[PDB]
Amino acid sequence: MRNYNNFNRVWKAPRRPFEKERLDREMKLCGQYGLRCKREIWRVNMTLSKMRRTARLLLTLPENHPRRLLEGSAIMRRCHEYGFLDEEKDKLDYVLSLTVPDILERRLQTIVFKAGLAKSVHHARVLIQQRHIAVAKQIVTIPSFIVRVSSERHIAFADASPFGNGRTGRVKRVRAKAAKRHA
Amino acid sequence: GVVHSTKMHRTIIIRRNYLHFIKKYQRYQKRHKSLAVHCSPAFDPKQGDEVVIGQCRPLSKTIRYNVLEVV
Amino acid sequence: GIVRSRLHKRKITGGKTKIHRKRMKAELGRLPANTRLGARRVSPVRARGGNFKIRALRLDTGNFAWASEAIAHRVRLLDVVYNATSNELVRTKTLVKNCIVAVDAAPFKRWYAKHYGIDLDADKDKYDVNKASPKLQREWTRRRRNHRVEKAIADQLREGRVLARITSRPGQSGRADGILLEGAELQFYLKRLEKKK
Amino acid sequence: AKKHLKRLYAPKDWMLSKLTGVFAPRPRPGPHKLRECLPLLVIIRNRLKYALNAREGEMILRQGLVHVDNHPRRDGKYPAGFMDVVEIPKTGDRFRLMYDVKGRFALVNLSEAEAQIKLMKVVNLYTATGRVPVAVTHDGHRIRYPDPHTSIGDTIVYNVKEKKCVDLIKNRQGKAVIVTGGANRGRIGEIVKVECHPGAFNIAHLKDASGAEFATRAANIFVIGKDLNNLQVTVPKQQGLRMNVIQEREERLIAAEARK
RNA sequence: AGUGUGGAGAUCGAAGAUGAUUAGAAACCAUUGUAGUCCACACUGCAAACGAUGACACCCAUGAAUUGGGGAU
RNA sequence: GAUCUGGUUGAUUCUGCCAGUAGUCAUAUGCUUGUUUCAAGGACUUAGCCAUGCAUGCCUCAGAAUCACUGCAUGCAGGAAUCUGCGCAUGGCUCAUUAAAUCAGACGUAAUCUGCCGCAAAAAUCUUGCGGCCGCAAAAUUGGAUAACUUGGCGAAACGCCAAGCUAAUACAUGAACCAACCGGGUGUUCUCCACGUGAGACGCCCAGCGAAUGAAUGACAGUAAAACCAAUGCCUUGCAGUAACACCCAGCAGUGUUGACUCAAUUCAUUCCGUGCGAAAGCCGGCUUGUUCCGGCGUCUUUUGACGAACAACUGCCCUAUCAGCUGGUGAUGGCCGUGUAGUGGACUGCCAUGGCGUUGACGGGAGCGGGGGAUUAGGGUUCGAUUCCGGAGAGGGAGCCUGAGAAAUAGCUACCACUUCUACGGAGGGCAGCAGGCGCGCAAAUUGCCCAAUGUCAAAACAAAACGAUGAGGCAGCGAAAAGAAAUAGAGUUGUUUGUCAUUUCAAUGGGGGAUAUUUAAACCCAUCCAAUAUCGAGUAACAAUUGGAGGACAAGUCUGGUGCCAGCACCCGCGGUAAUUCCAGCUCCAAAAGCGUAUAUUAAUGCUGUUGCUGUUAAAGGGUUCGUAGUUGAACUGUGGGCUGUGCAGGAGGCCCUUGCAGCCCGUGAACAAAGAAACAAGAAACACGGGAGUGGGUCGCAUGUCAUGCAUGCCAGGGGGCGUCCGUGAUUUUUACUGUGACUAAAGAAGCGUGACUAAAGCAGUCAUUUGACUUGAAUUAGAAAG
RNA sequence: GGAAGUCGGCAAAAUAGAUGCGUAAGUUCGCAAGAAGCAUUGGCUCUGAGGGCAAA
Ligand SMILES: [K+]
Ligand SMILES: [K+]
Ligand SMILES: [K+]
Ligand SMILES: [K+]
Ligand SMILES: [K+]
Ligand SMILES: [K+]
Ligand SMILES: [K+]
Ligand SMILES: [K+]
Ligand SMILES: [K+]
Ligand SMILES: [K+]
Ligand SMILES: [K+]
Ligand SMILES: [K+]
Ligand SMILES: [Mg+2]
Ligand SMILES: [Mg+2]
Ligand SMILES: [Mg+2]
Ligand SMILES: [Mg+2]
Ligand SMILES: [Mg+2]
Ligand SMILES: [Mg+2]
Ligand SMILES: [Mg+2]
Ligand SMILES: [Mg+2]
Ligand SMILES: [Mg+2]
Ligand SMILES: [Mg+2]
Ligand SMILES: [Mg+2]
Ligand SMILES: [Mg+2]
Ligand SMILES: [Mg+2]
Ligand SMILES: [Mg+2]
Ligand SMILES: [Mg+2]
Ligand SMILES: [Mg+2]
Ligand SMILES: [Mg+2]
Ligand SMILES: [Mg+2]
Ligand SMILES: [Mg+2]
Ligand SMILES: [Mg+2]
Ligand SMILES: [Mg+2]
Ligand SMILES: [Mg+2]
Ligand SMILES: [Mg+2]
Ligand SMILES: [Mg+2]
Ligand SMILES: [Mg+2]
Ligand SMILES: [Mg+2]
Ligand SMILES: [Mg+2]
Ligand SMILES: [Mg+2]
Ligand SMILES: [Mg+2]
Ligand SMILES: [Mg+2]
Ligand SMILES: [Mg+2]
Ligand SMILES: [Mg+2]
Ligand SMILES: [Mg+2]
Ligand SMILES: [Mg+2]
Ligand SMILES: [Mg+2]
Ligand SMILES: [Mg+2]
Ligand SMILES: [Mg+2]
Ligand SMILES: [Mg+2]
Ligand SMILES: [Mg+2]
Ligand SMILES: [Mg+2]
Ligand SMILES: [Mg+2]
Ligand SMILES: [Mg+2]
Ligand SMILES: [Mg+2]
Ligand SMILES: [Mg+2]
Ligand SMILES: [Mg+2]
Ligand SMILES: [Mg+2]
Ligand SMILES: [Mg+2]
Ligand SMILES: [Mg+2]
Ligand SMILES: [Mg+2]
Ligand SMILES: [Mg+2]
Ligand SMILES: [Mg+2]
Ligand SMILES: [Mg+2]
Ligand SMILES: [Mg+2]
Ligand SMILES: [Mg+2]
Ligand SMILES: [Mg+2]
Ligand SMILES: [Mg+2]
Ligand SMILES: [Mg+2]
Ligand code: NA
Ligand code: NA
Ligand code: NA
Ligand code: NA
Repeated sequence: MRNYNNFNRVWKAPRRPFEKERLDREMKLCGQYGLRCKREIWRVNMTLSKMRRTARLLLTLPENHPRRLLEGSAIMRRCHEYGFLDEEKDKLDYVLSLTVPDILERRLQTIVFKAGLAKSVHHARVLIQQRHIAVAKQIVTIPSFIVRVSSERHIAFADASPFGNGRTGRVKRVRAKAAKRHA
Repeated sequence: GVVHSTKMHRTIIIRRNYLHFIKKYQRYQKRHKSLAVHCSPAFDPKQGDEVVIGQCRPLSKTIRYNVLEVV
Repeated sequence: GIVRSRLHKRKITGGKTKIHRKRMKAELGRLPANTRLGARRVSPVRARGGNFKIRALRLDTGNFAWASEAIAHRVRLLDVVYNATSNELVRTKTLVKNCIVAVDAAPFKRWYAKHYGIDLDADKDKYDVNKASPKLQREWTRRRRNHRVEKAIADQLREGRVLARITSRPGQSGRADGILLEGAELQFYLKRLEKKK
Repeated sequence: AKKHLKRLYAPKDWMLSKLTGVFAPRPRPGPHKLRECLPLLVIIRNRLKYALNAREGEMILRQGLVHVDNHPRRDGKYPAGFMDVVEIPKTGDRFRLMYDVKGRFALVNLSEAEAQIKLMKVVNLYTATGRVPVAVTHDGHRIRYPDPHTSIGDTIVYNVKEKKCVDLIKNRQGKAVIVTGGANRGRIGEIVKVECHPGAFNIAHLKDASGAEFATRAANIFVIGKDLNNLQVTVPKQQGLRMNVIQEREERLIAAEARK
């Protein structure tokens, strides 16, 4: 009662529950990027739907419109910062051409595998969830972490993780205790 | 407004005709309102005349305006 | 209790208003004073904001003003002679604003003698114009030069009763102040009183 | 009568978070209107940060450590408002409550011999008993003997410490004004013309230093100087000049990148 | 078609009657016959009251006709 | 993402509905459920009934202590109780009533009331003490009562009660001369003077404060130039230039309030105020330098107007219904007159008059509803929800009435009745959860009789602290909670054998769930976060730490599988399946879909161009009225007309000329009239002709010497006129011009919706924070928008 | 007490004038209707309204 903390939804179910083409395409995306459920794809779908909607609204307006100038610059800056669009593509019409894999490639789960810190996307996700990867020395445990271009070069193993500069892990620590107790 | 009736002593009824817009149909409809207005004996208007009225204090159950100019 | 709101009234269309609230103290009315002629008796009424109205029940004297002379005197109320609402108020000797009363004319007669040196009671305690300083006699002449009194008031002063109109509201202030009738207003009301003896 | 004030219903310029409390301090009656004032508790706790919460704010205020117009005010619900001078002698703080370009309250630091001067817009002129002319100002002050040339809408620059009028600036075209209400609140410009609509709101057309032309109701203008070059009071940092939103966003982004 | 009041009533003919047909036929067929069918006045306002196609206005290609009025030989 | 699919036929093409499909902070229900963040939560039905407990009180250095109260001391300091002052009309809850009501935006109150708060104002008043109305004197040394308490007590009890005896207050009552001003009105049959009475000056007397009442006067002028006559009066000297006014003690001590407009502000004169007004509270506390004027901090009566509000009025707008067409007017319906009442306007009300006022542009009646901010859905246009956080209104079982108070028609206030109820010793006395928690009923339907004032606020005599901690179920924090929303586990890399891939092996490392803590968090806890040594800290292999819910003919993703059943059981939203070879039931296997979630029911939105303004259909599918007339209503023909010239420029186009593209400069910008100065013509009321220093920061642009000097004249001019132009106000003048639309601007609470910036680890969020790491920068940020109509 | 009397409300009781308000089914639209029901009424002292005739 009298609580004013906002909340909203980030995903929407597809209109047709059973399409062979859509189901196969989403199954391909899940396997390629090591996703857990279709909700992760649908979250990206809603994000892109929002970006394309405002892009369509801005492109309706004339160029010299102040709202188009400010909002258009902001969204292009957002795309460039988060790597959705290349730095060369500097027109508002290129926001309309954004695809789902464009967003999915910027996930920390995908970037870690592409950088070479993990053998596969599934290895990348469990590494992230197990506090082994740090972005600019800050530990990140969310696979859906969208990585900025300026933050890409700072991805490495966490200093507190055994794979980095931290203490030994569970297997070695427990066996060391067992060796001391058995001896 | 336009004088609608002058059958009362020192009181007249005027009409304010106007067009009301309906958004759904993008079209207007003709509406009107009736106001009881005190008329000073210095004017003598007739039915169909155009008058200018000014808001005053309540002078009766229905009267809230006074006739200022007869056109 | 008594209310002053428009809720109980019919709409101009003739429909009935459906009341959906209880009466409020901010819209109350009070029972009328019905002030009568008699020895002074008043009742204070605590009004909104803590202020007091004086509900006069009986009044016998008041400040009555001679407008043309720009003077006033405290005089005794002798009778109520006319009331424009109904003659029943006259019959009961009710004192309300704008009613016509007859007040004692002696203080107005005496002031005239003192101020103008003219005694209206010619041909038959009392001021005498003979006992006056020569300066006062000269001021009497100066005042008397640009002055003409009307015969109607002058005659009324001679008889000792002069008609006046109540200018205050006894039910609200507890006073019975008034102004002497003059000119056309006096002639209007004299004709009304002349009707039916 | 109303004794509470819901935080959602509180003025947005107080910058009170909607999640931290149900209520906001209800300003008491006083010098300034409830919708056009800054409570002393908000000043001492949310702006100056001298008090961490209301209880420490009460500690500071009840001791009379905060002076408004050279007078200690011990009520946290006291409605401080436009052009008020707030001084804390213990910490050596002196500022005037003014409006910045965005319409928010701003604490403009003042020096000595500046905190003794306060501008008051004349809102009414009447006659008191004894045929004494009285001027009523925007902050509720009543002046027993104003200058004979004083008119409604004019401004009186008034010495708070000595409690006397020292000068008068008439409300005429070409004078410098600051907008105290509406969408243009906080803008500083020069009166170009004033359109008179008897029985309604007069409209003042103004022009700022950069040449931008804007308008408002005559009740929202506050004369502060003979012209834009010679103001009679210190104004906030941005000098009442509205700045284009796109350019402001670009400059902030460049300044942020320059910092990092 | 039906109703009311006066007329009229040749023909046809709901109802009804008789004769046939038929397992039955109080139908179709045959011989009849009341109300009607006709007129005046007053009602009724229920049609496949249909072009199953609302009224006004504008544009619109071809051949042979038709009714009424004009112009030319 | 502006989308469709199955079912009518032997087949086809339609119309058309049924069924499928997705969302819902949208409710319920069924199965399931490891972690974490954020949250709705007895509204729907019964504005149904309620046991118990709590929910509104307040004391500082600064109103009143002799507790027979406490500590110390021979008076000091705490201080129960109780008078006094303020508050309890706010918050909280609920949505029953309610359509010219309420509400929203926008306006009014010049029609009013307004405690607390801000800035101000205050010269009325015959008082007191000693002596005999009189005299002397001046820091006013005022008076009666009543609580607590004591005594006797009554009563079963009762937030029930008597009687007597003490004593206080900033409770109540009374009352202050001189010091101490300016100003005015009326007078004496009083004096001193001038002339032979608009004469002058004194003294004497009665009134002359704020506020209130009645009457009278003010609260301005702003439409013309000169002369004489008389009466008085100013100067000039013994006839009018000069001259703000005024018979001295004041030679300028208002000749000038405000609005758009006022009978308003304010002033003068006359009369009045009889408690229904007015103390310097005859008050309290400090500081020193201890003061018949020491200097502060408080408290309070009255007057006044800003502010916080209250109350009234209404410019436009808001669902269904005509099988609701007339409504209103004895006894107010519409208006008028004098009154009454109100804080104030008003048929709000009395008396007397006049017949009006409203309605197919839908009155009146009826039905469903508290109104907005906003939610859901989404090409657009729309449809739908809004009991519920914020704003406004209304109510406290039902009705009415009322006191107190600045404010109540108050309900954890009173009075009564009605309906329910509790105690009783039968005499009597009580009760109002639509506050918090919680019961009983009602239902498809909704938590703890928890902790705390730490934060946010409210009240208050009140900073904090010191023998010394205000109340607060408002609020906050936890418990319960799969309404809803966000993040996210249930495993990761190999090796050997059986291009790959599955399977059988065999290894390696990682990690939480969980268990704990030097601790952190928190009012205290609990959740999160941190860690598994810093010398010194537990733990996964069937990682049994074991994922579910619906389906597998078609719509619609997934089996000619195997048994069972045999039109039975059952499935099946629709088409249909099952009658001995079931792709559909009951099961196993396998597979499909979503996944810590997934079915089902109902409602609603999209699907639906099947409500069609955008945008439907009407020969034969549902649907043009039998014909014509015809009022409201809707719609309605053309015209007053859009200019030239010059220069440059452009495939302009059909040698030079003519016409056009664009841009620049000219035009009395048709013709006429003048040499665009004046006049004439076009114009112009957002003009023109008049006239106002009380019109313009002194009458707008264009340092000695003259007034004078009984003047703080301590002032005024020191370019004057003429003619032109600009402000302010008033008056005069017309065979005089608005509205829709459209472009800008003004006015317009948050939450919510757009949106800028910001790595709260991401995200739902939030309006924060960032950087040097320093005794602080960023003079940090908190951008901007849209939001029906009406104004 | 109120039709229990009696074949049966026979007999009796009851209703009562005037004025205002109000009045159902049914109906040949005329009625039914004084339907049914509700209210007022005295005395005294006043007030208002409703006229004639004559006169420049
Ligand atoms: K036909
Ligand atoms: K008390
Ligand atoms: K509740
Ligand atoms: K005084
Ligand atoms: K009246
Ligand atoms: K009346
Ligand atoms: K409850
Ligand atoms: K099944
Ligand atoms: K089978
Ligand atoms: K099966
Ligand atoms: K018509
Ligand atoms: K009939
Ligand atoms: Mg016959
Ligand atoms: Mg025949
Ligand atoms: Mg038909
Ligand atoms: Mg037809
Ligand atoms: Mg023909
Ligand atoms: Mg068919
Ligand atoms: Mg078939
Ligand atoms: Mg067949
Ligand atoms: Mg955990
Ligand atoms: Mg846990
Ligand atoms: Mg309920
Ligand atoms: Mg609730
Ligand atoms: Mg004390
Ligand atoms: Mg409330
Ligand atoms: Mg509003
Ligand atoms: Mg005195
Ligand atoms: Mg006893
Ligand atoms: Mg007192
Ligand atoms: Mg006065
Ligand atoms: Mg004036
Ligand atoms: Mg209202
Ligand atoms: Mg009326
Ligand atoms: Mg309701
Ligand atoms: Mg609501
Ligand atoms: Mg309800
Ligand atoms: Mg509310
Ligand atoms: Mg109430
Ligand atoms: Mg109840
Ligand atoms: Mg209450
Ligand atoms: Mg009540
Ligand atoms: Mg209660
Ligand atoms: Mg009750
Ligand atoms: Mg609560
Ligand atoms: Mg539930
Ligand atoms: Mg304390
Ligand atoms: Mg819980
Ligand atoms: Mg598990
Ligand atoms: Mg753990
Ligand atoms: Mg917590
Ligand atoms: Mg399939
Ligand atoms: Mg279904
Ligand atoms: Mg199936
Ligand atoms: Mg539709
Ligand atoms: Mg559609
Ligand atoms: Mg259709
Ligand atoms: Mg048909
Ligand atoms: Mg036309
Ligand atoms: Mg020409
Ligand atoms: Mg917001
Ligand atoms: Mg948002
Ligand atoms: Mg009986
Ligand atoms: Mg019997
Ligand atoms: Mg019997
Ligand atoms: Mg018997
Ligand atoms: Mg018998
Ligand atoms: Mg009989
Ligand atoms: Mg009938
Ligand atoms: Na770790
Ligand atoms: Na106004
Ligand atoms: Na006053
Ligand atoms: Na608190």
